[PDB]
Amino acid sequence: MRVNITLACTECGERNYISKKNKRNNPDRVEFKKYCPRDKKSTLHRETK
Amino acid sequence: KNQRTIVKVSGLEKSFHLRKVLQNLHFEIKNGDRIGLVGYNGTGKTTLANIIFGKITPDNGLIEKSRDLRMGYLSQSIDYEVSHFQQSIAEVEEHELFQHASSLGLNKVFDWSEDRLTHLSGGEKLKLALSMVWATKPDFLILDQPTNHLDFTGINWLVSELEKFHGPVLIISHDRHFLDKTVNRIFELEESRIQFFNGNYSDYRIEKEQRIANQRHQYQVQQRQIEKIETQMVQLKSWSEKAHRDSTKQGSASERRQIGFKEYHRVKAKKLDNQVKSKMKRLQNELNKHKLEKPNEEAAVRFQFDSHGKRGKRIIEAKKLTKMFDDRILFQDSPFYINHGDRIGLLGENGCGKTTLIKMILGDDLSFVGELWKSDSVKIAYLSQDVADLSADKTAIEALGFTDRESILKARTLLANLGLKEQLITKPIGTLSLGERTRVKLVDMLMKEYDVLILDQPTNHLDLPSREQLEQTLSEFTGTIITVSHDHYFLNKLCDRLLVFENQQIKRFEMKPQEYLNKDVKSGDRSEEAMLIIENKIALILGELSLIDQNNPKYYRLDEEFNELLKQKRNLK
RNA sequence: UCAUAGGAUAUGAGAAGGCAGACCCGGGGAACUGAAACAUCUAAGUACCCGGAGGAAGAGAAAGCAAAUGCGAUUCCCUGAGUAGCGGCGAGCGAAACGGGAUUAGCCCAAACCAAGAGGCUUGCCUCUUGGGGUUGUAGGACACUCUGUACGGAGUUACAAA
RNA sequence: GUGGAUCCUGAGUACGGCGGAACACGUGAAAUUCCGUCGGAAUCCGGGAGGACCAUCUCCCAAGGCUAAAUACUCCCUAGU
RNA sequence: AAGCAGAAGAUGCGGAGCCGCAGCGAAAGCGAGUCUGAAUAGGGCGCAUGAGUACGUGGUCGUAGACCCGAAACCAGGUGA
RNA sequence: CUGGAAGGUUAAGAGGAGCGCUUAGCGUAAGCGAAGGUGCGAAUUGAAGCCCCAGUAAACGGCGGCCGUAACUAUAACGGU
RNA sequence: UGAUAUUGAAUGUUGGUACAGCUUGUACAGGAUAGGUAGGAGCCUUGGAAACCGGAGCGCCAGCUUCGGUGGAGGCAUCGGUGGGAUACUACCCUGGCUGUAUUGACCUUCUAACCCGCCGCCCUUAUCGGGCGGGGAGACAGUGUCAGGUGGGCAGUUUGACUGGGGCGGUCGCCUCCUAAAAGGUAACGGAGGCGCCCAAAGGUUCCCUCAGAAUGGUUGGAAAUCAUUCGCAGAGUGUAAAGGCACAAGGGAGCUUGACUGCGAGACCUACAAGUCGAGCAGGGACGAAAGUCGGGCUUAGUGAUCCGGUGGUUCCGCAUGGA
RNA sequence: GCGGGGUGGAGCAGUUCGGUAGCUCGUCGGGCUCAUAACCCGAAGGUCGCAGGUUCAAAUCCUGCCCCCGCAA
RNA sequence: GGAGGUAUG
Ligand SMILES: Nc1ncnc2c1ncn2[C@@H]1O[C@H](COP(=O)(O)OP(=O)(O)OP(=O)(O)O)[C@@H](O)[C@H]1O
Ligand SMILES: Nc1ncnc2c1ncn2[C@@H]1O[C@H](COP(=O)(O)OP(=O)(O)OP(=O)(O)O)[C@@H](O)[C@H]1O
Ligand SMILES: [K+]
Ligand SMILES: [K+]
Ligand SMILES: [Mg+2]
Ligand SMILES: [Mg+2]
Ligand SMILES: [Mg+2]
Ligand SMILES: [Mg+2]
Ligand SMILES: [Mg+2]
Ligand SMILES: [Mg+2]
Ligand SMILES: [Mg+2]
Ligand SMILES: [Mg+2]
Ligand SMILES: [Zn+2]
Repeated sequence: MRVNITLACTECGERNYISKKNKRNNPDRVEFKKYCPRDKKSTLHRETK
Repeated sequence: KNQRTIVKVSGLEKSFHLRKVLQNLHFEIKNGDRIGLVGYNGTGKTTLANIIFGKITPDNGLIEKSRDLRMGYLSQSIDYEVSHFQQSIAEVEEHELFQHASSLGLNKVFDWSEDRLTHLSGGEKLKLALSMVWATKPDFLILDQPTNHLDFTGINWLVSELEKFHGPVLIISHDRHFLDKTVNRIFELEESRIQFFNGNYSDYRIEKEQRIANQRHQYQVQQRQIEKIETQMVQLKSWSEKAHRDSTKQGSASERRQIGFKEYHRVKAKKLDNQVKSKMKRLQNELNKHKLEKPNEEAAVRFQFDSHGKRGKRIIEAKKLTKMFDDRILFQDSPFYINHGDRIGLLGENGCGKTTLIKMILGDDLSFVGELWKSDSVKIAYLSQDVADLSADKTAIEALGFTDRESILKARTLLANLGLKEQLITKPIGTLSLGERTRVKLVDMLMKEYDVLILDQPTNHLDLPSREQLEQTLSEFTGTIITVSHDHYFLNKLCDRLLVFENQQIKRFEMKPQEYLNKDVKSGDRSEEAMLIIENKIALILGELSLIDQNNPKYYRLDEEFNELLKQKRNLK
């Protein structure tokens, strides 16, 4: 129901962040602009499948 | 060529929201397999097929298939494929496609306008969709819900063609009879787990019963064991408590004071406790080792067309009724009527105009010649053949359109009885399975306070429990029922009169669907009267001769007449 | 039936058994115990039983160690090192090569080929038996070519023949 | 000592599967060695090893045997501490 | 150190090897720095603020029965009707 | 326990679709890649047992609850579940 | 119980592989049983056309198929039409079925020479052992070896909790809040009360604005109590979730934009046997909100969790047992 | 104090997992019969022990309260 | 034409 997720940067693919979401409230792959340490800038991170 | 595995699925998992649809499915499709994928509505059959085809990516698992494999997919949203037919003409070798088409009964498809091609019968859509898939020369056929709208012709065609097909075929169907002719294996998808059965669908049914019976029996045996041991434990406990309680109160005053008295008795109590602990531990360990889960308790679809009051005799009359489309006459000078309580089956091949007439009766189509009278006081419920009527965006409640709490409660309660729970109600209809969409349309019918039921192909997209429940209910309904179905069994059970679409004429026949087909031309009906009377005399004389000894003088006269009458029988034949 | 088994006679410083409660090489092979329980593991290839022996036994003259302008049989001591590693990665188990030393020692066949002889004639082939020949690796040998000795000289009963 | 025409250079062997054991190394990425069972090479244009395995290179030539010294031990003998 | 000379000795020879003078890092590696890090930033561990080594005595610890005595048992090979 | 018959499930062993590593070669590179070797290997095949179906109790074993009812009452021959 | 070795021979049946032959091909229309593609105007013809008959297979009941006997000169086409497609004939192929050649197993019988005989006769031999020979029976099984599955208290090695007003039962075992707790902190009992093993994509951040509960009175449905309107009204409300401590320059309510529920860290502190746990200004990178100051490293604070070993996955200027890879 | 039960008149499901309140017998009304039974045709009878919450929806989930039955007592 | 046998009240 509420599960752990990992957000991968959409530029370099790196799984930079882990978080949780409630699957019933947010069933779709979440996206968040977060700092990617590899790219040294804020980039869109999308939940991995 | 061989039986090399063509499609191999392993550990296929797929979920939607929180609902697991497919849970750990391992199966292989080999060359020449004719597999029936069965299971009730919403079990995931279309979902599975789409994953096999590749329209939906699974959450876990691998799908192994030849990289070059061509997979012909009949799909459920024919509307999309048929709308692209104009585009398909440029991409497919015209010749082969049209060769098939004519066999399926779509004659001269070349000449159809884009209007007609957008106005097709649902049975025509399927016939056109089938011809397209087979002209593409696929190596693997997936046929989601075929024979739904097909007539006798298209079913004979689809059978004879499936048999010929060289590759494997996966058929998703609820039609017992179509499966009983084309498939040799059944994939039953229940509780998100696929079970395998050998043979056709009828034997699957039988074998499934036995598996359920065996499973049920075994579960009961285990439960009996558990209860036995719990009864033991309860008894031993009680004893242990009593033992400790009495440890200090036994014997006379002096004997109670003996040294070590209560310790002796309490030691005995401790032994009883050890038995309980051992019984418990063993029971727990045994369950962990082997704990059968309670067998599935199949849900029971329940819905009843509550009977209305009394109304009047006439409800429909047609005089010199003629319907045309541009220059094509659908039917001409066709007089018929329907009275209250008639159970009318509309019989006719695909495209003959069955659905057209219904739209005229409802008043959606006013473009006809003649008089078509309908009682103004007739409230009609109407399950439409075209499932795509409902906007596949609205939720179940929005499609019903009820706003007051009382109406909502009835609608929600009925939906729940039909197996659509809160989860599915709040979702856009576009997500519902094709049979779930049909249970939503049924609720819109039940919530109407009506007098007539028009059921246009009521057995497509419906599982055995829903079809069986519908059959029971419709047999009890005292109002008028008009049903179009090419499932002749369903028609033959429900309908007692027929409107036949033949040669651009609608004729009413006062007989059951089964009798009409098995008729035999009356070319010699003026002579059958003679054959009937003479033969009945033969029976009378033959009967008497059976009871009399040859030595009775009465025997001689009867034998002469018998031989003479037999000569007459020969002369008439 | 020839034969063979079997039987008889003669000839044998042939074997047998013992132990030195040790050492050596093998066939079989525990458990207590440790792991703070216990089964993988440990104890331990130990105790014990059995066989073969010898004054020693086993190993041994590279299908080796290594990664250098390399080394050059085996065995044992020092060291590597409680390292590398193995391990319910737990308890524990635990090297080897290089380097320094003791001691030093290398050889002989099978096969190709030659000669002789014999039996299967398998019929100009083959097998077996004698002697010669021959023994190794960026190859050696046979086989061809030369040179050379045939004891002048060398070795030896601890291998390299045997008293 | 010179030849590189031809011939010889250890076969149910090496090696492999399966089951065990020995290697410090408990199946592990497990090389190397040994056993039972089954299968089963090349043979000089050949073969083996350098810790799965392949390629290149380096080093050797298995499936025959013999070989003293340095080492281990003492029931016993002699002389002694 | 083994080992070779020597009274079963001292000693002489024997420099292989061992510890220390340099640390940081998992490692490549760099070095009074180094690792982390994008960073001449901060921080960790080090250096500047230094003494080790060989032998002997004593205290304690590890492996050995390990301060001494004591089971009921287990296992192996035998001896007894 | 005995006897069945198909079918389902199952091991070794047979089968080797395919995939990885290696590299002659192709190529400016990236990378692709024959053959051979090598590490994995799916389909198919593969018995008993089990599942399934019958029988067997001098086989192991087991051998119930609640409610009502008769012209004194009380109990129920009787009835319900 | 199966595979396999010991372990052989012949036959029959039935599948797979390769080849060859026999051939096999009906939507509708069209002259009718039109398999695909290619060339195609001549081809066949006493080397027997058509036609007659017999035989046979198939068959959609139209019919085509070929072994043939009578038969003796035509028969067929591109043209024509039909249709989606054209008819002869030839070249290369496919569907289906059939036969044969060669393999490949599985299975069926049968055989005899392996193996077996606790059968008979003879010899060794005064011998109920053993061995040899000759019959007979059985026979490729059995037995035995290797491997595998099932069964297996017949036998074997072991395991089968602690706290505790004795032990046992019951209860408890980790974490958060309060009281006991004696006005810092800490503080026990099987002392008194409860909660936790989450929840939120906004219920987080920022910018701006904002007050709550309750009562009286007035009001259509309307009722003690729904919505309004005035007066009184420190919190008598609310604060996701226990309790305590806080909160009205709000931490409570509403709205706009956003993702700081950031990356590297971290002076210095709290707590503490250790392992852990907690707080943290400030620095750098790149951002959200804001005009700016500035705030933001989740939530009013304090529960919502599990060492190591061992595995899975992603990244990687690391290592790679001669060398390059792996 | 510790457990189990309260569903039309009787005996029983359904409760875990919310979705039209049911099965057998009985009662009541009307037929058949001279009349009763059997039989045939219809109907009533519980809002699931009681009172509140949660929910669109509660016999079912939660909160309290009252009865019945077992033990201890 | 007659003999013998073969549910409640
Ligand atoms: N894309 C989707 N998103 C969410 N739910 C879905 C989606 N597709 C299917 N479902 C739901 O998951 C289940 C799968 O339905 P699915 O169409 O696969 O069944 P089906 O076997 O085809 O049934 P039917 O025969 O009734 O068509 C159903 O409950 C359906 O409502
Ligand atoms: N507007 C239209 N214009 C032209 N032709 C039409 C139009 N609507 C329908 N048709 C054709 O006329 C016939 C009428 O089809 P309709 O769906 O009404 O009946 P049906 O074939 O008997 O129904 P079913 O869908 O149940 O098989 C079909 O051939 C359809 O293609
Ligand atoms: K004895
Ligand atoms: K035991
Ligand atoms: Mg007593
Ligand atoms: Mg229609
Ligand atoms: Mg569907
Ligand atoms: Mg121990
Ligand atoms: Mg023990
Ligand atoms: Mg205790
Ligand atoms: Mg006590
Ligand atoms: Mg205090
Ligand atoms: Zn990035």
